Amino acid sequence: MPVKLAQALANPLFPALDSALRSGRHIGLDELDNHAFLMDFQEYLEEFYARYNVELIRAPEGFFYLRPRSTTLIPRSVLSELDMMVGKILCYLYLSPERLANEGIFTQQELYDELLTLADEAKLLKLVNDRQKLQEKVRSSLNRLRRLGMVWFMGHDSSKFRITESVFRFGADVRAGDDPREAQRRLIREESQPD
Amino acid sequence: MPVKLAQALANPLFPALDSALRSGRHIGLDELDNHAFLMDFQEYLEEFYARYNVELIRAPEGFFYLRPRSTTLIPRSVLSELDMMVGKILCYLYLSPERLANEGIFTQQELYDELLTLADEAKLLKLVNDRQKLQEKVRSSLNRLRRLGMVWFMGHDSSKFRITESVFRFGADVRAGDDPREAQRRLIREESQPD
Repeated sequence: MPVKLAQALANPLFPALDSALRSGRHIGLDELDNHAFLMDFQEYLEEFYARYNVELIRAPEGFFYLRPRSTTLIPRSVLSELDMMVGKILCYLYLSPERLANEGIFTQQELYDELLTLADEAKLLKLVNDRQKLQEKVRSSLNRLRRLGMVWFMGHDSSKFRITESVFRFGADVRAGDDPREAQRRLIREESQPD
Repeated sequence: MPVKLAQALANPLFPALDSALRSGRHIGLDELDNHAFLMDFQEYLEEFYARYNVELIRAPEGFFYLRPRSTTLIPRSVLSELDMMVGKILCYLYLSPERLANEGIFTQQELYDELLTLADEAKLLKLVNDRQKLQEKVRSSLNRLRRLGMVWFMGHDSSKFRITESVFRFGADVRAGDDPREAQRRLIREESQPD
């Protein structure tokens, strides 16, 4: 192994960040130490994690994550369909023109209201067996998406949260200067992966 | 970091064994390369894994595993109550006087029959909502206990399996030359931990 790959593994930040990565957490800018850590050693941690048949991926929006190949040595898991939907609406909220002024801060109530109007009524209701049950499930997905590094809790509660640039993993594909919000709306209808 | 801690992490065995360890798998004698690997570097891998607030523990019966402290950086999980019971009966089967001659090989049918006679009828039946349903749940626990390194599948099926010395983690405490089998019978009535 190279010398500064050893300097990375020797850093007091690595065991906490290595575990977070292996659990599927996305490391955005808001974790400056961990983010700057992966910036200076990106070339070396890529080789290290490549030995687990996973790829340390830096998305074009600056955030890091591990993406496992089919032959990963770290067991993989998937987000539920409701969790995928909530993340997709979290990114619609991130695409909103107020996001710069609000710093990505939204309420669980704002997420409820966008979720009911933006999502297809037929499919969303088949993700339960109502609406106050759907609230406690949305709160469950947001805790899962907080663990993955998609939101930060503003308080001890899921009621106020800041959305992270890592939410772009739930965003459709866009180019030129097309409005990504309509593309997001049509889209809305161990290693835990958001696929 | 020390030089031969680097020789361990550089070994082509480490990423597969490191992942298996972090998932809670118990490394017994039957994995000779991985076992001999942890034998020659035990002093150095202890220090390495101690930085995740987990303890690389070698039980008195030769097998290795990671045991997380309350402040572990690797997320922890527990076995179900039925999985704990199946493992406890797997060790009762391991304590049997035929085990040396059979090399730890038992059938899923042998595990069913010992499970019904050895376990308390009132509690075991409250682990379902019958007996062919309990068979497919026993098969599920054995697949989980195989992942943890408690048994090896003799074939592509759970029908024939070899029990590992790591099963002693489900065994009661014994000293002098007392029969451990009666102590086992009274006992019968990310990091996944068998607690």
